[PDB]
Amino acid sequence: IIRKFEGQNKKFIIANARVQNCAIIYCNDGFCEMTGFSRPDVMQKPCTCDFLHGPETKRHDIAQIAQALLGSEERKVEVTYYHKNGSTFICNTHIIPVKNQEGVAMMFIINFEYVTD
Amino acid sequence: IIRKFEGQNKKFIIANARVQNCAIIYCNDGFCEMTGFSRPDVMQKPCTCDFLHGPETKRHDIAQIAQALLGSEERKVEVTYYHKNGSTFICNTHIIPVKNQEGVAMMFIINFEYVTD
Repeated sequence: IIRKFEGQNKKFIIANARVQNCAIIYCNDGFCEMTGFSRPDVMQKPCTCDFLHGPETKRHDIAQIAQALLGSEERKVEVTYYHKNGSTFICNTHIIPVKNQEGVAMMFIINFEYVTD
Repeated sequence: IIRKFEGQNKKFIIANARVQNCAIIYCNDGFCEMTGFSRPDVMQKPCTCDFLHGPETKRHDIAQIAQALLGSEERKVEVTYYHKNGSTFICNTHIIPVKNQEGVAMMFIINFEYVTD
C-alpha cells in the first residue's frame, strides 16, 4: 500500500505505532502540498496530526480517529481540517494499521483524501 | 508490501531515498532478531546496512546492492553478511524502490531472506 499511495500521488504519512507518541517517520510531498505544512514541521509529530485541527474540527471526529489508532483498527473518518493558511478542508482520514503476524500494530499508514464541499 | 512483510514476520527495513545517506527510518523486530543488531544500533544508518559487512562479504555483491539503490532499481542480490556475533549467514537482499508517479524513488523497502548453506 505504500507503493500504491506514493505511486498515485496520494497524500499520506507513516507513523511508528510502537512509540508512545505515534511519531510520524515519513510524510510524502502530496501531504505537505495539500496541508501547506513543510516536512520539517510534520516529522516526528504525533500521527493524529493535531497541527491540522482548528475551531471547526469536531471533537467526535478527532475522538474516532484517535480511537482507531488506540485500538489498532482500520477506519475511515470524515473530518474538517485546516490548511496552514487557516482555510478549512474536508478530509476522509483512512487509518491503516500495519500488524506483525501476532496481530500487533508496528506502523500506521494514514491516507488523507480531500473531499470537495 | 510493508503489510505483507510485517504480516509474514519477514525481516526488513524502510529507508528514506530522498536524503543523501539513505537513512533507515524503520527496522522490524525480525531484522534485529536475525542480525543480532539492536534497533538503536540500526536506526538512521545507511540503507546499505554496512554494519552487516565483514571479511567474506564480496565487493562485487556490495557493489550490486549499492548500484540498485543508486539507480532506483528493484534487484535481488545474494550476499554473505555477518551476525553481530561474527558468524556468517547467506542472504538474499531484495531492494524495492517506492516511487512517486513521476518515477522518483521516495523510499526503499529492503527485505533480507536467510539462505541455508
